[PDB]
Amino acid sequence: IAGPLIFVEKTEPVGYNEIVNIKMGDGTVRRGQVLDSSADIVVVQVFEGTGGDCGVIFTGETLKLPASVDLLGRILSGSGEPRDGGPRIVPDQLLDINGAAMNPYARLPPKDFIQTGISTIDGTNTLVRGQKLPIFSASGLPANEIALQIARQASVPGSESAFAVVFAAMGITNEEAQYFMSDFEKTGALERAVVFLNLADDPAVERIVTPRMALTAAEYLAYEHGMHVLVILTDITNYAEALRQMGAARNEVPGRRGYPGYMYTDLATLYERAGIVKGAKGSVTQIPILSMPGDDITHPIPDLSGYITEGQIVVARELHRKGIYPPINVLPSLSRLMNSGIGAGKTREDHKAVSDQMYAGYAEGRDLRGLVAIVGKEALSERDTKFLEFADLFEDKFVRQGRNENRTIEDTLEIGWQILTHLPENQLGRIDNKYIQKYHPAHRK
Amino acid sequence: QIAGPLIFVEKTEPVGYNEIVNIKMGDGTVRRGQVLDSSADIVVVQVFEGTGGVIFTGETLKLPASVDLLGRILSGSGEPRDGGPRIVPDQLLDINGAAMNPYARLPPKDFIQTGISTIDGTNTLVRGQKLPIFSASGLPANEIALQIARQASVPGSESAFAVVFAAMGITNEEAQYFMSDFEKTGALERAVVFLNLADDPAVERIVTPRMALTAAEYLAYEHGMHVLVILTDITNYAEALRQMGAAPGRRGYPGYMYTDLATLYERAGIVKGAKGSVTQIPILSMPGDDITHPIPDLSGYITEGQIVVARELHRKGIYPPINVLPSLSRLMNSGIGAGKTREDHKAVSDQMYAGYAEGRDLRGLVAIVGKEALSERDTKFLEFADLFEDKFVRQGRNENRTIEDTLEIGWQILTHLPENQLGRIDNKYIQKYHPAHRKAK
Ligand SMILES: NCCc1ccc(S(=O)(=O)F)cc1
Ligand SMILES: [Cl-]
Ligand SMILES: [Cl-]
Repeated sequence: IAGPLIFVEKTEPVGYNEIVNIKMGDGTVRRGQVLDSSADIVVVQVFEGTGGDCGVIFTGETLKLPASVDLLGRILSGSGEPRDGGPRIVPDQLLDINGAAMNPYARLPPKDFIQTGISTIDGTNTLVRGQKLPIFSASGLPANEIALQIARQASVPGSESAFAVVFAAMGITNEEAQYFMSDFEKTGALERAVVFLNLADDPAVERIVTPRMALTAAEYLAYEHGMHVLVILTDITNYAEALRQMGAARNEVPGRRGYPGYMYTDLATLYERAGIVKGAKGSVTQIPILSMPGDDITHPIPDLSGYITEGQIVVARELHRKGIYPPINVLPSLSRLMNSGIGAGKTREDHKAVSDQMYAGYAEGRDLRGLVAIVGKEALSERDTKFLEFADLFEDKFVRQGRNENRTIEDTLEIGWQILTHLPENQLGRIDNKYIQKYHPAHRK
Repeated sequence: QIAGPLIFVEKTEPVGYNEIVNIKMGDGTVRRGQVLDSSADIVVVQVFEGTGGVIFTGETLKLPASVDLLGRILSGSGEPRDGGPRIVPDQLLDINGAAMNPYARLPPKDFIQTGISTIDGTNTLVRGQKLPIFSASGLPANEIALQIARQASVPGSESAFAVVFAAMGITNEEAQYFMSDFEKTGALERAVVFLNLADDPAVERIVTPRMALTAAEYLAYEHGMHVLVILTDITNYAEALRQMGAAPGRRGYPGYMYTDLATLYERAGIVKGAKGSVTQIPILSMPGDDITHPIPDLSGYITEGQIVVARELHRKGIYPPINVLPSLSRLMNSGIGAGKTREDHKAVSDQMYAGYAEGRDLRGLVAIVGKEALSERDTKFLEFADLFEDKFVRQGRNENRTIEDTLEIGWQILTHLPENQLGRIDNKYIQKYHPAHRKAK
């Protein structure tokens, strides 16, 4: 009665709303209606149970991920076909992609540390295994540089489980695709990744399948192979631009009669797919890139805010215009699950205190940039001038890091302590005295 | 070619573009700067580095400050818009923020009841906080801002409460509607309302929030009030900065904008003496067409949380369409609990948020496996997300819910979940407040 969308291998032309029978990955059958198609893929909306044309009807099989540990090291299209000049994947298992396969997720909360090597993530809004932590951006800002840098650098310090990356790019140019391929190959980051690249001019249905192939590969490696898998998806806004024109959505208006029910829940079929996996040896973590579209009036898309429930990393033009990379502004950024990923045994015991203190000092110094403008630099107190200066040091030393610079959390906390020495010790009101004596550079060892 | 911070000066003598001038500061020192632009009555000066100081020496632009600002509707330059007399000042206060430092070195802290459950309940506004409403084109952020202006209060505070409502670049039809709403409801009697119209001079648009914040400072510090300042909309303020001294040069916003915004968002907090406070709720609207209105980086204003106005809920016909999941108030814990709201508040908030996030993920699961494949337990959480949106998020335009009202709606919809699944609620609160256990007193 208009349920789930599934994705089917196309073997003949089909018409809109054509009734079809589909053999699922688990061997059962479904009846449904065609919504749209590319050369090789059909999007079908399933009926529950029996019926919801009826004699001489198309029978098809679902589109599958060829799942194997040998996905690692390969660069594929959005449909899973090679782009790297290698042979097609030889599967251990053929899995449906819409999220129904495996039932992999545990009812356990996300928890341990993922070291991205980027101080403004690991330091102040830590990524934890099983989390969904979007990077929020806008045209012109280097969100894909950050995504690619995390793909090269990320690890799970101390874990007994192997680590893998799934990197899925949607709607990208040829030059972007060549650049991402080059990057993965030259750095050796490819050996632990599966890369799915969908181009702007590839079929829109292929773009819609892209994150499902990627999430299914991640779930397979996490659950069947006990891995912590980090899924980078770029750009969910480009996905949404294909979705709003696919199938039953075409020239229909959100909020109006004729807009199809599945458009309100499609994005949740992506964001639901993250978490610790059963057995607790592996996990699926997502870092989706959400770029602010500049065209809400002309191209209404489903609301992206459903993707934002466990925090956000905010890319700020102010910092970009100052010449700083990564231009992440930690103050509007948040990781709701950070405390589950930090402290003794995970990062270091002083982690929360240092993050809290850097955060508070930076927010105060940024407000003092306003006060300086209101009263003049020479009217600021000594103490306030220290905080004003601290916000510069924060931006120039802690936020700023090289594209190729992979900071351990120790590196990150040490830079944090060094800049914190600019503040008067009696002004560190978020840091327990135990930690000042043990870790502050004036008391250390 | 526009470098330093903007200071506003009373036009007392004719000035020229780029003229070098001194500005007299509230303590008798002077700063030096250069004329950037001017209207007939207000000069915009860019100040130089300098410090304390024959050429023009200008006076800062002043707010005519009196408790009799309350009940008045004024332009962005403070002139009457309500057919009343010009304000008779007890004090003339520099609007640039420099003659009086009312702020204490104290964190924001007690409760402001907006009467809107999706703020009070889950993302509480506290006194001294800056809590932006993040909106986008075609969403009802100004309805929400007006409803907060009508409803907000500080329950049990010994300090009286006031509102300052400042609207920038608005239409005549919007201005009439806001004036009508404040008049008819009586919300005007405790408010100072500053209305800048789209076609008023752009210089008055950038003075508008400075007039507003100076009025709030004056009431809060010199009259011991909690003042709530609602500023709508910082994107239109940014658009006016794209003007100052140009007829304009290229696409983006001026580089000094980020420091200029800080002169607005620094002006919030508890005031010295701790019997008053300035709280801000700025509306930050993303433009609907970035070709003609590029997207500004207003993230400098987002350091203590934000309230997210969401298209999904608006498309589903729910007012207020606030999505609690991406919303946050970083200072909420300072505003809630025994003696402020009610002891169970944090628990009920944590439980509703966890139950709604779970229910919303389960809408994704239904769209994968079909509704009939969901477990009976999962179905309760699915249904909970519907109850949360239809009973808790949804409320009338004029429905003013006490925090008690909000927490009781919360308990009623929480009864739909299995009691054993309430992992965020202390067994003591379940025994005392859960409708299945609570005793009639
Ligand atoms: N028209 C904007 C520039 C400008 C510059 C100077 C003045 S005046 O107040 O000195 F007559 C007025 C306007
Ligand atoms: Cl900007
Ligand atoms: Cl939507």
